[PDB]
Amino acid sequence: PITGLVYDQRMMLHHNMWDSHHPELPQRISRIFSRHEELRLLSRCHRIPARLATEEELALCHSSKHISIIKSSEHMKPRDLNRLGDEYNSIFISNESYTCALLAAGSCFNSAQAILTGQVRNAVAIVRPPGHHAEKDTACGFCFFNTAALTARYAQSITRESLRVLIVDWDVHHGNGTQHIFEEDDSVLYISLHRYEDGAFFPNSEDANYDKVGLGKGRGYNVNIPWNGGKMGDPEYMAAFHHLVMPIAREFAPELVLVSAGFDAARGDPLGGFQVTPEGYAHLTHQLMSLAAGRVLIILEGGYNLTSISESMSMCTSMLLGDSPPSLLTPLKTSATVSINNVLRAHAPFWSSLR
Ligand SMILES: O=C(/C=C/C#Cc1cccc(NS(=O)(=O)c2ccccc2)c1)NO
Ligand SMILES: [K+]
Ligand SMILES: [K+]
Ligand SMILES: [Zn+2]
Repeated sequence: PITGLVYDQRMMLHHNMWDSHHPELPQRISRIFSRHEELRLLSRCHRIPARLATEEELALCHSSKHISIIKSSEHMKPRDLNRLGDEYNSIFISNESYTCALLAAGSCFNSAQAILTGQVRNAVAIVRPPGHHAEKDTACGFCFFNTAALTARYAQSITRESLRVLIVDWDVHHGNGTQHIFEEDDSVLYISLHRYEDGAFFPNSEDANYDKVGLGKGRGYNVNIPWNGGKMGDPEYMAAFHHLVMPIAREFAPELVLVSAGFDAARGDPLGGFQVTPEGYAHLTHQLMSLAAGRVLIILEGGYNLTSISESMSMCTSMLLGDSPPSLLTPLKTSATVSINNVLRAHAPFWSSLR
């Protein structure tokens, strides 16, 4: 039918009390929402309500210890908040943090439900804190709970356990948590494009490399597309979709598509250093829309240039609403060609469409 949108101002309450210029800013989501309104995209959408995730829903991917620890931060005074934050890789916590993480997850569940119950065809979730770095047992890189991973499981819980869910993660950073959660799982195809730099780029693990293809029955169902050697843009991203993402995805025949949609590969992003354009993101989205009968949920992850993320995510919602793709390239950077050839060599034994 239509396009769903979920957004809740309360998720702005998560904040960094010791550094109010930390790039994971509250107004990330409010700038995005504002922009959807200015471009008249908001009123074309069906407003999906936000909700808290339950602790039972969190246990779909996370350990009870981790849930309890993060939940306990709710009552901590600043000294202990800071102490708990420092126990993870790149985490700040405020008393509202846990609530905001629950809201982000819950928001996505409701959206996935609207899709799967046929209330909407596709949807956007303007949410924070992000999630794809979060592991089963720990918080990481601004992420408390793995929103995307939880949503895949939630979708499976209201349809069937083996429901084919594709997760495309085009945030500039590798989704270590998402990869790990489904690494042995053939029901969830994880595809991530990320800056790698041989382990120099956050989160600095060889897990992000192209030769990590999955374990056990999940072998082949984890696809890393690692970038090395500086700036990449629309041509590199269109190529990777063309040669890898779409052919593998079609072959997987997903019943639902989740996008971990960080916009930190955007032109202008201070952490990403890439130059994917709003138009670029629109085309990526428009391609994914051809999958799973159009059942596509776009979930905000990273992205720290307020204008860039506002422009890029708006363009994605434009495509979900069915607007025509904007016009678009250039020869690939040589290392991007190597990256793609590497992935192709690594996944050709698992996907006939690559042969
Ligand atoms: O988007 C993401 C996460 C991005 C990140 C990061 C990171 C990790 C370690 C060090 C720094 N240094 S900093 O300048 O970006 C900085 C960061 C935060 C506060 C102050 C300075 C950044 N995942 O999808
Ligand atoms: K990624
Ligand atoms: K997998
Ligand atoms: Zn990121």
